[PDB]
Amino acid sequence: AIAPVITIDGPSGAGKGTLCKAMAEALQWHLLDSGAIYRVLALAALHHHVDVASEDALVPLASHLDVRFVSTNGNLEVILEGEDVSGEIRTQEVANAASQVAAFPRVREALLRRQRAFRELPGLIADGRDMGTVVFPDAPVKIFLDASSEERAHRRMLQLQEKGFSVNFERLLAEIKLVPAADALVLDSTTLSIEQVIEKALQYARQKLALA
Repeated sequence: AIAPVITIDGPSGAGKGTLCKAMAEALQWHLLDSGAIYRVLALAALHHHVDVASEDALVPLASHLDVRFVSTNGNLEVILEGEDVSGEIRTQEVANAASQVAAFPRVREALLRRQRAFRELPGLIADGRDMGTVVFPDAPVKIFLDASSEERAHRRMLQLQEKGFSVNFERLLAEIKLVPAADALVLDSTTLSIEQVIEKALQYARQKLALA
């Protein structure tokens, strides 16, 4: 501890990514995207020819993972060993290798330690599913972002469109149809606009970490 950490947990498509980036840029703090972490490990393995099925080989790789996340104008750059790999990480191939890598207990443990090492001054914004419950249970500010099925389905639709696939909203609404920390601030992405969620998250963080 010592360096402040703001955790953002919630289901897929709730807007965590957007909130996380906006907060990291507003406060100019470090950023950690746990969801992308496994894909980056998987890509490093493929790049270095580390056997995706060998737990023993994957652990050292995970423990020394050279990754950093940078957000500019809401655009996320994933720098693995000096090069931006944001595009590579979005492929199904990497997504599949990420599932293989994530299956091993010792690999998940090593990645747990590696994620905790992102906590440095002036601060860290971290988003995922268990950031405030498992990774940083002592985080001074914890936020749980919830959203309606429609909001989540719409966000998913736009995310796929980007990869080139345009899919029926009704189909996705069906496709989509995680415990908040006891000390988390609960924010609903559907009662408030995303701009309002960011405002309210920043105000809460300020009352807890600064102001006066």
